[PDB]
Amino acid sequence: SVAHGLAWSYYIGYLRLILPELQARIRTYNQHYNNLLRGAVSQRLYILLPLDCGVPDNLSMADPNIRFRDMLPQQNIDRAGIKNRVYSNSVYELLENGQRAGTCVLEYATPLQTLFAMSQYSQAGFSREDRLEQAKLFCRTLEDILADAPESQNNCRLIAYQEPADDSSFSLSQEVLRHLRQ
Amino acid sequence: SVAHGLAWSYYIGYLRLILPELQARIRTYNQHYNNLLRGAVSQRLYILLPLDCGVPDNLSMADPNIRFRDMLPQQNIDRAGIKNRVYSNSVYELLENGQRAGTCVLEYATPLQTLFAMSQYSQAGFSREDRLEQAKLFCRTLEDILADAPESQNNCRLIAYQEPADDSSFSLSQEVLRHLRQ
Ligand SMILES: Cc1ccc2c(=O)c3cccc(CC(=O)O)c3oc2c1C
Ligand SMILES: Cc1ccc2c(=O)c3cccc(CC(=O)O)c3oc2c1C
Repeated sequence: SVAHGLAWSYYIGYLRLILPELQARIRTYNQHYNNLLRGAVSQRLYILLPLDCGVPDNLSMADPNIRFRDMLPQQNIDRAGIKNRVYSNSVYELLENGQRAGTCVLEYATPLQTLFAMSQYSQAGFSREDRLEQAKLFCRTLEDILADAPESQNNCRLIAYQEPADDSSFSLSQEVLRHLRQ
Repeated sequence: SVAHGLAWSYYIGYLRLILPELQARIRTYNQHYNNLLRGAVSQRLYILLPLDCGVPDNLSMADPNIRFRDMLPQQNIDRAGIKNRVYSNSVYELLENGQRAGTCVLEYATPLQTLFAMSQYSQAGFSREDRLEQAKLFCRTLEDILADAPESQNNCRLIAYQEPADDSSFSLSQEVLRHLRQ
């Protein structure tokens, strides 16, 4: 299935690269946050998985209570055939009742952008119902891969969410804070 | 199918990013090769697609007549949700009868590493015959995507190859030189 390929490629071609040294980067970042009240960043990579159509270009614009703060130190990759690539990860503040309630490394899972594009291009043969079915299966498959994987290690957390078509009351910051608070 | 997901994700998540400015990077690189005898780099990204099992960790070690020379100038990416990533591409010399016969940007298609890993991990449910079938379909599917794609533009060339199980006479440098010479 499409989802099975996307889940394995995202693990092999991203998570496996980025997770092993994530903790050390976070540790380095948190040297500037010895005052806990200034908001040290939490330890995990939180991966957002909106099942519904589209993924926002700008994560912080998804929710007024999620605000971009800055970046972790960069990760240089020189293995698995790739030469000198540099990856970045972003740190966001989560607000609740006007005050910072959490700080974390957040990002959308990129293969959802591929599922979205396939649904737009008719040569992909991919209906909207197919897109949703594969998005769901991508999430399940990736969950299962990570349960086994050596590189996590309490390193990564998937946050999948789907909103009712007729309501816009879902709060992404609240959803992430739920995961943070445990 | 697995291949369909891999082909679309490699287009959306790599080729679409790297191809639009490739020409300009090559032009910049070739400022140091105004003497053609020193070997200016050819214009396309040549993507190697070995269908057989495994992809070499080190492209230049695949063939004594392919030698790594150096890198293009880097490509900074800050769009499609990714913040400040830096990509690189490698320039190789191709030799024939002891002398340089071509110079090009070469790399293996990364989703083949994913197909290889899926064949190694039993939770993937993926036999060796499945792996080959999907590798072939990945190549066909990607070919078809690129035929349409706006970002190439005589920018990219796929070089797929499969060797007989009982013979080791295939020369990768000769195969690439064939494509270069047209
Ligand atoms: C911008 C973009 C869009 C889609 C993918 C993708 O499907 C995809 C699937 C597997 C692995 C990757 C690599 C990554 O997320 O760095 C992928 O990257 C994508 C990227 C970077
Ligand atoms: C090291 C490695 C391994 C596998 C993939 C991959 O399957 C894959 C599939 C689609 C898109 C990408 C992104 C890329 O090649 O930069 C992919 O990247 C991979 C990388 C970088």
